[PDB]
Amino acid sequence: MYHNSSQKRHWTFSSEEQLARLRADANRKFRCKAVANGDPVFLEPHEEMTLCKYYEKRLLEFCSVFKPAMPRSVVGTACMYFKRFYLNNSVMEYHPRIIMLTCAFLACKVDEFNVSSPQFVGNLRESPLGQEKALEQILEYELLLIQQLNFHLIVHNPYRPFEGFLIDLKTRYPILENPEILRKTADDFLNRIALTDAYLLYTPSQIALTAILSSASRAGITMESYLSESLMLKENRTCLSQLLDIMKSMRNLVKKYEPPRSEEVAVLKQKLERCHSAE
Amino acid sequence: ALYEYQPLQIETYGPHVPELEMLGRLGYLNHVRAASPQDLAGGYTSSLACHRALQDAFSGLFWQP
Amino acid sequence: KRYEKLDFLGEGQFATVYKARIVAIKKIKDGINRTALREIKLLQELSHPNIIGLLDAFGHKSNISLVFDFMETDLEVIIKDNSLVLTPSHIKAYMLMTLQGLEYLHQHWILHRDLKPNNLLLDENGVLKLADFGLAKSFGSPNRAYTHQVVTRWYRAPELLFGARMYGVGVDMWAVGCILAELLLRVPFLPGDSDLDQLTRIFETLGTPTEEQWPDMCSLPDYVTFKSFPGIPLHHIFSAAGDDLLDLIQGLFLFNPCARITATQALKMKYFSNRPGPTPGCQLPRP
Ligand SMILES: CC(C)c1cnn2c(NCc3ccccc3)cc(N[C@@H](CO)[C@H](O)CO)nc12
Repeated sequence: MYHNSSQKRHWTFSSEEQLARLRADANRKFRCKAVANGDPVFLEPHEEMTLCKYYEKRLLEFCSVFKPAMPRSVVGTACMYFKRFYLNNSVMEYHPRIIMLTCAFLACKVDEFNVSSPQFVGNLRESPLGQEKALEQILEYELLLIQQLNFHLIVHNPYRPFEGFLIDLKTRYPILENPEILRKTADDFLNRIALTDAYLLYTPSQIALTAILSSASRAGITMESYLSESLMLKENRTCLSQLLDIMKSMRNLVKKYEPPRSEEVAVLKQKLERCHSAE
Repeated sequence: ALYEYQPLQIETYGPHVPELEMLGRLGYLNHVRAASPQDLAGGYTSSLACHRALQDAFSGLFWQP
Repeated sequence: KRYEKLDFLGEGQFATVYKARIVAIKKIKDGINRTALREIKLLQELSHPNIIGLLDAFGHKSNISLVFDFMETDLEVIIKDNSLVLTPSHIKAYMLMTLQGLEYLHQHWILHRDLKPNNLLLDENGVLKLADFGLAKSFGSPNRAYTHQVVTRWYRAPELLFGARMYGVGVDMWAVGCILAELLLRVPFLPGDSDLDQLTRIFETLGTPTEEQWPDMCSLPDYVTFKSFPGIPLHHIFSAAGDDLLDLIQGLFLFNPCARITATQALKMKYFSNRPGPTPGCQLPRP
């Protein structure tokens, strides 16, 4: 359950500044390690973030065409693994190309989605020798990924809270006739929400409700009476204000999201490849 | 020293979830899929799925990091 | 690494358990074993005095070992110990700790699916903890399919033996009942030699259920009809069992899984709120 989960306890952070602090600390730690081992080679934390966003989208693409059809919970778990790993790890130490595949592999194991390793590597668009080497690398990195998650493998995704909210709307909010039409847009918002750092800053229930009410607002449907009446927030004024502020901040997070620019992505990918080959 | 039952006190940080056996009369079960006879035979009811979904929806909705 | 090896503790289908410094280490192209991952992922999200606590996990490449607190004994050693008297208070205390752990587990929508006396561990203070979550799984989702070859055969619920793919807390509750029976008789209650033999023993002891006590029994995939055994009345099986204990046993052994008492319902029964009270942990028998 989320309310006593490790995700709530250790992987929900106070602000974007805290996440930036962690990522900058990881970047500087790799810089110090590389200098001690024996500069323009290194990537800046914003370049690390651009590469991480690009490779998270690559992870989404890998999980989208994965055969057999990977459940959405597994995909969300894998993306959360990717975000958590690169919170405290540099892409220059561990390549995101292999780390994302290891995230998908571990998520498939953790979310009880049974796929054999040959079946997993068959989903890559490479020669079988490349698939064998990729499987080897994934096996090398699986325990490392598990350790870097602090052995917190259960990920609470917004999808089941979203379904529960839809049930509650269909039950206790008759004025929202046919809440199902709010699904797709909300789902779309969910996808966009997943691109940001929201999953590290907000509860799955808050994310699901924010998506639902953003979809409702986009539909010309005003339903904070759901919050005040059905959720009994008319009593605790501060609770309703805090929930509204949380949803506003999450919508702002979605607003100020810029996808990685492919022209910048090529330069950063070449820089990262030089980082890995040189070390 | 006799034993007295005490309900588990697990703070949810969210709205109250209706009781599992109350779900049918409040109309929640009209919006979840009905359990098949073989599902019922094993002890699985649509009330379980509905209760789990509602609990997930309400869990930590008011919690702030 | 940091742990030595002191004493071999056990050996199962997936792992071997030894002692170290006290803690217990469970050493387990497919990668890290899914049983160890399931145990880690479930025990990291659970915190209750009657559930085993995972303390560490380590390995190399695809190898993995889990670290738990050292548990002094298990319920199987207690039951098989001919020199220990299992007073009604001792049985009540064991059943109470088991049910409290199971209630906590079930509110978090996880089934143990391996309940048996040797998976119920006891420490030197007498606290019973459910252990061996290598087969435990989360329940409450229609789209998650399960396999019916779960739980040891002697403690397998009849709906499992009939091939129930989807099931709830009853599969644990039935095992609980079996454990209770094994507590009362000091021998395995229904020691079947096969799934057919297990079902035969269940129906010959408790009577063959009909549709009235199990409305959809004929819908389970591997459902096999049996001769209508009258069933030995429960007061003859357990001669020294009071009416409240008989009510608890009957509730745990109801053939209908839905009607079978949940952990919360079992804990609310008069048997637990009755004289004598459950034994405190400091006085529970130790072998
Ligand atoms: C591993 C950890 C939970 C763990 C921690 N203690 N423990 C014990 N101690 C009870 C005991 C038994 C014999 C002699 C001395 C003490 C048995 C056991 N058994 C394993 C198999 O060995 C079973 O699967 C249930 O865990 N697993 C564990």
